[PDB]
Amino acid sequence: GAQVSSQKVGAHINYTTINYYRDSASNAASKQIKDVLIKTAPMLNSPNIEACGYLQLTLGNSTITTQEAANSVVAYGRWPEYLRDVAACRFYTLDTVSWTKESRGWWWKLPDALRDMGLFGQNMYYHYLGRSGYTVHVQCNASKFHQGALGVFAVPEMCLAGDSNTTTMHTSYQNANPGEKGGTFTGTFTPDNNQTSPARRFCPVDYLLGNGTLLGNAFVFPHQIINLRTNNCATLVLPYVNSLSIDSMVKHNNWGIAILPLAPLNFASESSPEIPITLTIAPMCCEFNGLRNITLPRLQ
Amino acid sequence: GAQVSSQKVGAHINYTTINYYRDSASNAASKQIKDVLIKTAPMLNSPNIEACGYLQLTLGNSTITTQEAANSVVAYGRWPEYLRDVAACRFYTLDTVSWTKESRGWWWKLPDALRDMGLFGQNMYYHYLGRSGYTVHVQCNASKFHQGALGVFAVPEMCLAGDSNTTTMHTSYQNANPGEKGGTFTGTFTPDNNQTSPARRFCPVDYLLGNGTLLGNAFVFPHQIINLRTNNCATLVLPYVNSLSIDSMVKHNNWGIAILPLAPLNFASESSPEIPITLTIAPMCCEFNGLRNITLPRLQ
Amino acid sequence: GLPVMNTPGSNQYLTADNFQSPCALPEFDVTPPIDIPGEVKNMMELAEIDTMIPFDLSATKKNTMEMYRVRLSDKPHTDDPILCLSLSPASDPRLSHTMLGEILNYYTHWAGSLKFTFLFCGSMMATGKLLVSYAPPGADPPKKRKEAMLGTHVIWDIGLQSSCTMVVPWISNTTYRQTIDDSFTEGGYISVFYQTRIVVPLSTPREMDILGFVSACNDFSVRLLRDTTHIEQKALAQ
Amino acid sequence: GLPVMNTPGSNQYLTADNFQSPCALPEFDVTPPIDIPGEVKNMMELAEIDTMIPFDLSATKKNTMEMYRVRLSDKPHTDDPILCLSLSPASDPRLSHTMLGEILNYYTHWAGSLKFTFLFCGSMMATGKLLVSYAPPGADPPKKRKEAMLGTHVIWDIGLQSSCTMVVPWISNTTYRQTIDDSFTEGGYISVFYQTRIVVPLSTPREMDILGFVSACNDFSVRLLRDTTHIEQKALAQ
Amino acid sequence: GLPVMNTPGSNQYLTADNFQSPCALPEFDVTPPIDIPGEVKNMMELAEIDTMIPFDLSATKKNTMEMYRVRLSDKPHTDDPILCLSLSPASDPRLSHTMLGEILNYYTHWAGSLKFTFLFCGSMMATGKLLVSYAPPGADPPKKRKEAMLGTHVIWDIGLQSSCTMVVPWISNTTYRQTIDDSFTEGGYISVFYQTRIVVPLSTPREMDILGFVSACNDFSVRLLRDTTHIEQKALAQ
Amino acid sequence: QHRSRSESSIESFFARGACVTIMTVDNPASTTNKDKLFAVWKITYKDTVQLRRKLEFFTYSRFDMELTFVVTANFTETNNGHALNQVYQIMYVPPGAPVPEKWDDYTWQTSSNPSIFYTYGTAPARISVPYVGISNAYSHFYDGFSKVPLKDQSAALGDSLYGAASLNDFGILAVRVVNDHNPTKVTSKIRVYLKPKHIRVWCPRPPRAVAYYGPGVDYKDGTLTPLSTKDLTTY
Amino acid sequence: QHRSRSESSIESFFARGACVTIMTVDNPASTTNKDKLFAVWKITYKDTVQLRRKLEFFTYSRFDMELTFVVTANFTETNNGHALNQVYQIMYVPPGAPVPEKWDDYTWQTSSNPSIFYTYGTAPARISVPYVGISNAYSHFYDGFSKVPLKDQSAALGDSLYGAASLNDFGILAVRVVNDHNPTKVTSKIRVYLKPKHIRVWCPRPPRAVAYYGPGVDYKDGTLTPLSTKDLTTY
Ligand SMILES: CCCCCCCCCCCCC/C=C/[C@@H](O)[C@H](N)CO
Ligand SMILES: CCCCCCCCCCCCC/C=C/[C@@H](O)[C@H](N)CO
Ligand SMILES: *C(=O)CCCCCCCCCCCCC
Ligand SMILES: *C(=O)CCCCCCCCCCCCC
Repeated sequence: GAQVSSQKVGAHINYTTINYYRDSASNAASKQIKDVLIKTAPMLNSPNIEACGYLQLTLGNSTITTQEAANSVVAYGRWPEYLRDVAACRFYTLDTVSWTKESRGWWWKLPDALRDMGLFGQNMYYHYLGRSGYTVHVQCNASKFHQGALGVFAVPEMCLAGDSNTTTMHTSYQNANPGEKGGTFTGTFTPDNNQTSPARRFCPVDYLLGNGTLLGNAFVFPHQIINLRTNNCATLVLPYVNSLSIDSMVKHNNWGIAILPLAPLNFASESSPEIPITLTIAPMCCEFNGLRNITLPRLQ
Repeated sequence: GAQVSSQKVGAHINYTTINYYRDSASNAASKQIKDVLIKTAPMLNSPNIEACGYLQLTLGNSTITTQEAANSVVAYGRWPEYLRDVAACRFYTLDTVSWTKESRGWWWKLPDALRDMGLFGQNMYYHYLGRSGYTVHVQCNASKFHQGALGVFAVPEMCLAGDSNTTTMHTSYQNANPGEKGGTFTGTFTPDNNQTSPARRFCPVDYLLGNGTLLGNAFVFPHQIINLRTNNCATLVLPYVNSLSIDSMVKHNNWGIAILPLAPLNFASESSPEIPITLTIAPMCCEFNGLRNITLPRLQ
Repeated sequence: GLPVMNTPGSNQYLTADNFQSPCALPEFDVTPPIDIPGEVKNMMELAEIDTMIPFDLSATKKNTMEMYRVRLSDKPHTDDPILCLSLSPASDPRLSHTMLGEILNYYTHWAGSLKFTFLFCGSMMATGKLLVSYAPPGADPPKKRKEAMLGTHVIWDIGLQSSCTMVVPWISNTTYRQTIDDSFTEGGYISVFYQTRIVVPLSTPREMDILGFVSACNDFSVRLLRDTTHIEQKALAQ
Repeated sequence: GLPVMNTPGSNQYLTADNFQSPCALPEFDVTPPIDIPGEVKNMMELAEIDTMIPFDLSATKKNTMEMYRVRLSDKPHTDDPILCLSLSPASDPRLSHTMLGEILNYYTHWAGSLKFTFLFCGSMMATGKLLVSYAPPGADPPKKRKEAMLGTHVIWDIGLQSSCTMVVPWISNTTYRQTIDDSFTEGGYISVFYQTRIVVPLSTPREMDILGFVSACNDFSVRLLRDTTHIEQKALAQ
Repeated sequence: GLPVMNTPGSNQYLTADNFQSPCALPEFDVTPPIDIPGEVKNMMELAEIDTMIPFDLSATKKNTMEMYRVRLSDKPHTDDPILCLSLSPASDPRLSHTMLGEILNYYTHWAGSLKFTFLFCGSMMATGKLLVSYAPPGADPPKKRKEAMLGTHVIWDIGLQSSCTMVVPWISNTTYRQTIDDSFTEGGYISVFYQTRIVVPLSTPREMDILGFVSACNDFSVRLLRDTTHIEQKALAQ
Repeated sequence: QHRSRSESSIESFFARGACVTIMTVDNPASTTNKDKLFAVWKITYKDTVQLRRKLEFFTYSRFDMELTFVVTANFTETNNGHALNQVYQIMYVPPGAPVPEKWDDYTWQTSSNPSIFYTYGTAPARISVPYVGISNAYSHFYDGFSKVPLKDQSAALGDSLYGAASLNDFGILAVRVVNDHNPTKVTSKIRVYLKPKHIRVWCPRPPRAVAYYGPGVDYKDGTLTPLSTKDLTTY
Repeated sequence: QHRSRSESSIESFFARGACVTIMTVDNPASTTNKDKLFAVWKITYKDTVQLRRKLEFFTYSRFDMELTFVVTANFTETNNGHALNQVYQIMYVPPGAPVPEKWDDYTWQTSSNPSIFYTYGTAPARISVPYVGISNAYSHFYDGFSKVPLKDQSAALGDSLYGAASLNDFGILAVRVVNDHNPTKVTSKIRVYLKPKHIRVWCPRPPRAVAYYGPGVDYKDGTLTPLSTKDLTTY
């Protein structure tokens, strides 16, 4: 059973191997042009609804009307799919937010943001387990005389940093889960000094993506940019991502949506402009499991 | 002589072995749907006279008349057989006992319980060696207005705990072997404190199967239940079980019969009811060996 | 002398190793095996044997033959629980010391479908309907028939048949669950109820007992062998 | 006893070794893999992802969301630099903390073509032409369009398209360059200029921002794995 | 555990050993070779290159560019030696520091034919005949042409050709000679003489220089690698 | 000719043993009023920073693991007395099993738990562990909770730590000097080096830019300004 | 895909070395009024509890056996003096053979008995033993007696212990320090680890629920209430 193979050589002969043990774990580590501009691993680079082979975007009775599409991205090059081997899952439009010359950014979590959306939300709380992918459609228009740029980031397991410097990992379930409402980024860290009666919530610094890493590198995550000059909307198609095939939607949030001003909003000459950002999100290829009496969370 | 074989792998390659020594003992350890309700190893689960392919139950001149049979069990899925490569062995009915609202349980040992039964007993004491299997038929009827449940357990090597806390393994041969008479279980441990002149006998606590293990688990042993509601009798077919092909019937008891009230006897409304339990036992496929003068035990 | 080089691990003694070693009793002629009835090949075989549940571990009746008996009566209908139990096969007091529970404690991880069986030990003249329920985790544990009803359930007719089996199918987020109480790998709730009520005629007992049993289904398995807490030598010194 | 002879190296522990060792958890049945989206096979795959450059590491705006914005204006034409940067992917303050730069710091040697991309985040009514330049090492670093013009360059028309990519082709004397500032393996100069000027109409913003990005091309590789300075435990004690 | 038995030599470190050892930089992608001119494959290749002899190691002219020049003149005929030298390639002061001699000192044993070449650097109008001689060991070293004449010799005509080569053929009792002065392995005597005399016309230089060179022939080889005395660290401490 | 990307493959990148922890044990004079010291470490990659930062380039990982143990010892007091060679016992206590309370106790019988008996002065000890996760992959980040707060039940019961799954993921390493109390005292240290073998990684992330502050993603005031000053138009 | 039951196979279940005993020996100063200490242990799986409880899941068993020996030593007195490396002799004395009465005596010649000469500081000693039973299987439980009381003969002669077969099943391990008395005293300990290989088991039993109390099934007053309080209608 001796295994002979080519040695790791320079560029101007081989070695032999025998496995002594029954468990593979015991085994030694087995070590494995024209156009430079081309990506080695495209999918890791944020492809388009176009770029993997896949306008009126429609789910159930809900439907987006979109010319914008080169502005879309399929996370990790992977399209949503059923746990293999429903019109509760449709497009829900969340409460519109306002972008101003001084906004630092906004965040949301999935499924959390959708927890009260019609039959979807119901299905979520009546079952132990649930899984779902998403289509995130960020809407934000302005004039040809306005300027600015939004960075729309979809982060897997988006754990955010807390307000305390005396204790760690202590943000309350209530605070961690804002629902549709949102949750927002800040320009500076402000430690919750109230010892006795703790705020127990996140303190997300913008240039650190609220998680201890530099915002400039947030682009290694599935993302899209809204440049007011060229486009008014972004569409992110998100797959179910997890260390499990299915999980508790109530205990665990799979994806995080982060929206930050890469370039600040500016208009004509007004000292203080504003424009709306509307998020319409739809759950995809979704399925639930382990039906029983309804979960009634202490959200407060 | 190198031996090549498949490695113990996950589920997304092998190893080599050579024996260096002449004795197998020196060798390393060699490591080896549709319906869930089905048993992996049935025989370990107490099968029926029916369930392995095998009413008037008759041995020699002795004969049981039984409709009850789904109520039978063949221990370890194994039917009695001759030591391979007689009408002394027939049905003997032992002294009837009485089940009351306060009985804690009863025990017997084989061959011991049969030591005085006609030619069987004789054969046992005239020979050095003897082996036998058994058919144990527990009889216990009541009315449709009575209630209760008997757990009938057949235990291999049923070593029972003693009355002493100052010394161990000290129960006398006489006390360990009650004969037909029986032997009984208790609800509480009462240490024989008489130092100087020791009782030298067992103290079998019911919930501990008289042996330090929990009664609730006694079902891993060949057994049967008499539920007064559904059936009035139980039949256990016991194979010869031992670390030897044949042994001394006088020195060693192979099987233990334990009968315990899983659910207490109750009737209509009488504060204190009673009903009889009769045991009829027959030795099976039995054979003796090493004839000589008769063994006259000091049973007292 | 064949040129060799010693690697890390050399001269160590790993108690879980699997190597050859010299025989102290060379040429020893072993006593042959005989066909002893009742051979076991896998601990899981044992876990699949139904053993009896100590349901009533109440102060006064625990550690007695009573802990095994769940008492019922001809009392008027109610939507309140006959018994409430958590699906923590290795860690729940009531399940932990059963044959299944005991084997589970020599291991760290479990997975598979469990099988519950209830035996009605009351009289033949007694009749009734009970509701057996299983609720997957994540919500308030059922305190009322009305909510138990909503999960996986079976309706048992006492009068028609004396015993009743319910399979609690493997449903978990994680591939395996831990053999310890832990929220992250919780299994949910088993509970029993009166569907109608126990009904008896005159001249017959108004109270009776049910016995209950648990075992593993054949889809069941365990991993990561470990020492148990269910026994000890505190007095030992190793 | 097969006759053996121990060689130098025996009993040592080299942290970079690759040998077999006994398993502590024998026969353990592993949880199967699932097809998780987003698998990475090589750190270089990551280095090829465009991340945003902290260009303005000025005293007051470093370590803030501003360091990322290069400001431009409708001001009159000038031959002075919009931004000057050195091709030291791992050691230059502006490049070093980008995803490319970070990976480069776990290694000692780099080689390959880099790819710079600029994004114009001003308004639609804004127009202009910029000149992006790369100068291979060995001369005075370009301070004026006139000299930048002389090296590898691209002319970007803002009005026509919002973004612009320039590839800095691998040109080096040595086979590989070091991941530290060192004259011997210097890489040259990237600089940006106004070709014409930014022009806007009335009622529109006269100042705007450009964002810039860097990543590795597919001809790129690194060698000699090493520990980074970009993190530490000073308080540690090993 | 495969039964083994350690032999003498175990755990030792022989500096001349040749064994495998683990790589500290696994999977390292080496920089490819290029075809650099001037590759050497054997130290003997170097020993075969003619280098210039320091003949006149006289007190006042040693360690100066003069030690290399053997001076001749138009003087009257004489049978006395122009230069006397011993065939001790590694140990004779004059030969020892030549490229051949230097390589010879990293070794203990030599064998083969040596090749001496003389270059006449006087003027074109100069004429003359010289006698070059080699005398195998065992007799009085030649002090006069008359006796040099008797051994292996060549007659060089300066006027006709400017340079002259003489091969000293391998002739030894022992298979190999030692790279140290030792009577037992002595090699004999090289000496040069005036056959006729150097003759020049008027208006021309009466004295001139000859340069001399040595190298190994292709039949040459050396053995038993060793450290040299031709360099040191006295101040070192090892 | 042609450059290879081999040394930057995910295996090559992690193909090194890294110090994940230092355990301290001892063996004191029997007389002593204070207890014999045995070590109990909770297995994790987060006590040190370097392997952690490298793993955190990724969200999810899957790998067989190799642990190597470097043991060193020394004398505590001036004493001048000595000690015979020490043997160490490295026991793995999986979540559920009895944790040792004394250098002495029954838990060290180790009938079902894996133990390593190491002899001082010999080649560093080493074992391999399979991928032991209860999920399909090890999760480097969990944006969620162990348990959900139910309106009904009380506030305290429903509570749990952010980002944490099981109170006990991988159990613990218990270490002791098997030798009996010695007149003159010796203190020892066990260094645990971890190397991931046969590794796979998913969902990439940006490297940690600011000092770690506990097991989570949290950061500390005053550590938030990593970047250096450098002017825009300056090479 | 598909879960394997391999780690719960009877071999995998017992595929571990378990401490079955700790033997104590020593090597004193020749002067000493007290005798040099050598160990005599009667082979059994019942002196410790863990391997015992596991084996007792079954009535009868059959297996080749592997014994591994961990030896540790230490200094007894303040002394400050020293001792050269110790060599231990582990002799197996089978039922019938002369049992040693002195560290010194002729029995240690070991001409026919198996002995292990162990050198201190070296890899723990190890040997394999075949299935040595005189019956077709090892019996974990014997509901019977060694001998039957005959009416005729006297009461005392006919007597024997319940549940016990031979006064001497497997003989004994005798251990000594081969080295001669040393000025400064050293005490050593031998830990015997047992692992059953090539194993088969028959007739299953419920696990021991209450504390063991000797070699038999006996239980002690005050240890009989294992189970915990937990109310019927409480999750
Ligand atoms: C005799 C020594 C045996 C040592 C056995 C060690 C077994 C435990 C291994 C756990 C490996 C953990 C690696 C990191 C896991 C974590 O990523 C996470 N928090 C993932 O869910
Ligand atoms: C140099 C060392 C040699 C050691 C030789 C040891 C031989 C004796 C082995 C006996 C193994 C006993 C295992 C348990 C046996 C018992 O189950 C019973 N009481 C069964 O009848
Ligand atoms: C395939 O492996 C057959 C050829 C094997 C060569 C034999 C020598 C190998 C020695 C090690 C085997 C024992 C290790 C468990
Ligand atoms: C079958 O075994 C023939 C091939 C054997 C490979 C030869 C190398 C094995 C070396 C160990 C043999 C000596 C051990 C007693």
